Amino acid sequence: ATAAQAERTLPKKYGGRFTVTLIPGDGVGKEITDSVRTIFEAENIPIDWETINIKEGVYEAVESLKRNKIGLKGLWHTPADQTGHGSLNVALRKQLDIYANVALFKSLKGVKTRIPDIDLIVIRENTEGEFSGLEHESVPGVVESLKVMTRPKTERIARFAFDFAKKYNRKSVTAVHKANIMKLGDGLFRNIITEIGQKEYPDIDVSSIIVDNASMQAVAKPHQFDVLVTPSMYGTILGNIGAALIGGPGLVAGANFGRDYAVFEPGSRHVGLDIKGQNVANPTAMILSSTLMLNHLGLNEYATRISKAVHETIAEGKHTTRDIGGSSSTTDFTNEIINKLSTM
Amino acid sequence: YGGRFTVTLIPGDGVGKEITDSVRTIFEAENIPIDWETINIKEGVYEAVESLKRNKIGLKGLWHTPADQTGHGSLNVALRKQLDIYANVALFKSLKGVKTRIPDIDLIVIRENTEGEFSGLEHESVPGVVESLKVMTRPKTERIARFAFDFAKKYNRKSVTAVHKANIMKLGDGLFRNIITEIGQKEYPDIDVSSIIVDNASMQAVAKPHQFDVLVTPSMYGTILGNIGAALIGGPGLVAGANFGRDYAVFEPGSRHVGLDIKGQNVANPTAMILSSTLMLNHLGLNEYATRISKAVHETIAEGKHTTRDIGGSSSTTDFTNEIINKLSTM
Amino acid sequence: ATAAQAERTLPKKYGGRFTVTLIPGDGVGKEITDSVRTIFEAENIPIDWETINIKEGVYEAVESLKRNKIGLKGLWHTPADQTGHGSLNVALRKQLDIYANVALFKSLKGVKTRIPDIDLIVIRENTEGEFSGLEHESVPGVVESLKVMTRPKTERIARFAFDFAKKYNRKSVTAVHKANIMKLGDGLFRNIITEIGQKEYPDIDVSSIIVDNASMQAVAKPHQFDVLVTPSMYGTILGNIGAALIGGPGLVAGANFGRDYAVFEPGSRHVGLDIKGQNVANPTAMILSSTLMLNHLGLNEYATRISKAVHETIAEGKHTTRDIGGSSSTTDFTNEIINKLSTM
Repeated sequence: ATAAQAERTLPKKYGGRFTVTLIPGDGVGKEITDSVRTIFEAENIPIDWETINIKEGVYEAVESLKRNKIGLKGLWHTPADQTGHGSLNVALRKQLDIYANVALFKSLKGVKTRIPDIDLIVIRENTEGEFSGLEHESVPGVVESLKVMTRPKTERIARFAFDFAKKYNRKSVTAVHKANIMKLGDGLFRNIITEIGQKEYPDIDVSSIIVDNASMQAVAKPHQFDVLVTPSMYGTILGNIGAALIGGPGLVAGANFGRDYAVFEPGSRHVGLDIKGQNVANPTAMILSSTLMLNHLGLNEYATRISKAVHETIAEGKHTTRDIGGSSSTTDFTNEIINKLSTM
Repeated sequence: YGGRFTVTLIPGDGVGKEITDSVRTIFEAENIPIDWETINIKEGVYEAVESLKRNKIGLKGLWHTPADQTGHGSLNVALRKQLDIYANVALFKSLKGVKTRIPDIDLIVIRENTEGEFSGLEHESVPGVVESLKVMTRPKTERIARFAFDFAKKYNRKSVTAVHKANIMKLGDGLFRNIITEIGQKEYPDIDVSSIIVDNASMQAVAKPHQFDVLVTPSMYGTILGNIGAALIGGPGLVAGANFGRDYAVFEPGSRHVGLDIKGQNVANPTAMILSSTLMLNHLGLNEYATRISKAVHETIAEGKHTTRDIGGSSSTTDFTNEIINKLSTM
Repeated sequence: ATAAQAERTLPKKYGGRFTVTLIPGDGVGKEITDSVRTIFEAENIPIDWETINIKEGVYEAVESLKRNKIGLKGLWHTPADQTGHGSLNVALRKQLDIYANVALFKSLKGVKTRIPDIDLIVIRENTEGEFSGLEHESVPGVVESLKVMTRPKTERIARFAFDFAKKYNRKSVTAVHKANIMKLGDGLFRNIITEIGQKEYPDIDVSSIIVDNASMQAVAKPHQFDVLVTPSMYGTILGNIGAALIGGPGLVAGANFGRDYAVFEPGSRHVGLDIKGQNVANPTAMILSSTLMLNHLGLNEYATRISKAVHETIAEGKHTTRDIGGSSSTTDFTNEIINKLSTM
């Protein structure tokens, strides 16, 4: 007999103060996270960071998130060499079965973009597909990479997508696939999605689109899309199209969901290795997905707040950071937010 | 910063009313952006609860509890049980300007508030035969166990020890000792988990206290080790305390004595109240203030005379407060 | 992965043949079970008995049922002395969390009863209440028996009862209690039942009745009752009232349900120690609850069948067994069933 005190599946909390996991990670990670810290204590938000740093201590990230249930992170770096270690961004997700990635591509007022007024969401599956990481070399020079697609993992993401679309009043959900060629793999994906968007979630418009043609429409006529559901790879691709469409990787909020845990990271997924320590970086991405996390753990008075802050800051011409067309540093941009914030 | 916060104030019985006031004065003299919603009371312990449910945070003294048969019952525990503020933290750290028999002592006692021998279930079967039922449950126990470790991790405490009597109450205290050590091994592996039998713990505490770091106990053993610790460092007037639930937090003295006998005499020592008052600031994020006004009282009492009666001084609550506000006005 | 091949949770079955557990148990148990065996192979029913016999090997009964999921049993005997072992009828149920007992009190055509045309069901909770078996002697001569009642176990039986009433088109469900005296214990029981018969199962008539007054109506005016839900003790009491009302313990079908397992036994719960080996016993009880088991594991063409057999047999005067008013032996009664059956 165990209900009211079974809370032990909820986000670490004591006397109102959450304990959230913080994983700065590589590249502009460390700076872009700090921006959030500063805006957080300057707004005196009741959360305490348990913050971790790292080769295989990706264990300690997992173990932490398992205690706290909630996390805020940047991106880790990834070797391309043969004796390199392997994502460990995916490791984190796979080990926590945080199977759903949401990226938010909504254009911002003070930013010059080639096609304006754009609002689309890309939900991708995190643990499966071409990210299954099964590969072998039969004879020298011949390599097979196995791409797994399973009904259970696919029904899961399918429902998450529709549930998400319902919750945030999204009218259309489109499955991106290559089912005309990989008739079993992507086929299964396209069916299961359209199949369970018809017998459940009948209020929502379900459709399919072939990944290559999807890529073309996305670049040429993006307004026709609302929500896109994709397997691991197509989501990286459509993701980056969307990232560009709205200004760049610095403006994209992101979040990852499992059944028990939730980890919030930038929606664009770029490390910024080249500009590490230069204080040139743009924290809009990190902050905005940071607000997504507040809405999640129920705060969101703060979230509604500090999002308007950054939204207005960047719409308001100069004082904005390098990549948007300004000349301010990460430091300066942060402080304009905390400033605008101090007068609300 | 910018904005105001509304904290609950429950002065309570005994030196409560004076010891709270000390904090009020130090607070407005430091112009701290908090407004007290202050309540006074037989069964309006309801209004305390209802208040804390709105404000989420509170600062309180102790209420008095009868020992007679038709007396009302703690209602210090009632407050906690009704808010499920299940975790009590008491901080026994010796202070510079205070003569103690064993010096340089720093230990913490975390006790469970809602269960154990404080479950208040008892009956008289036939006349002259009384049974008091002591409840111990896995859920409430896993909860406190994690709170303790989480706490130890957060405040860089290396050792956590479970106090029990599991050799005799093999199911009750047994369950407690297991669940603690059990989940200090598969989670929180960085921390040193151990057990100690309550009676032997009591002996070490009095004779060789430095061997302890953090102690986790059920309701009763915490009252006992608590008072050992209280004595060890000077007295009930030097001990900061706090109570935690998932949603609420109520800060009170860590020693838990009413001081009924010296009510209204202005002889009382507010170190306890103030220091746990600083705990509350750190909590609601202020803590520039906290870091501040703690150094104030710490230095004040280290600095010989002008300190209050029980520490070895001759000053009144009033005078001690003003030395703090004075030292504070020069920072 | 999972779904199709999985199903390690249905009843043991190999190429069309169920493997059911058989626990003859004490008293007329051994004879009354045999009656069923004979009628079963004479009807060539595709089930194979795994049959067990036994002081603490009540373990082996549990372990068996955990494999097969389904069982058919008589009653074991229980000591009244102080160093006696303890029910182990309840042990079986508690260890399998077969928490729901159903007894079927429906009068039979060829049987003289004081009040005729009677059809009521008694559902009792098996694992809790006064069957919780917690007791201690504080000082010599003073004994406390603790009676546990918990919301979870109670919500469970409450829904089982309503679900059952809905499934078998029963219109009324009544909670038997002593809530006027044991305001917490039986109080909780009465509330939880009526409470969740109002916000779920609104089509069914929920009501309460005090156990003593229930006992009086049951004996004097039983037709007013439809389904009765009770804690462990009141169910033993109302049970035996119902048993008498319809003829005796030999006419009552019974079944026990848990979430995963199901054990079928006589609904009246008497061992018949005194007439063991005399071949005088009446197997109607055993057989009828045996038919309940068939309906369960889906057979039930057989069940519908072999129930009509025994129903007609006993309605048809002589050739019926001793306790109903006949002069036939268990053996003879069985063979009349198998005979009537051979001509259907």
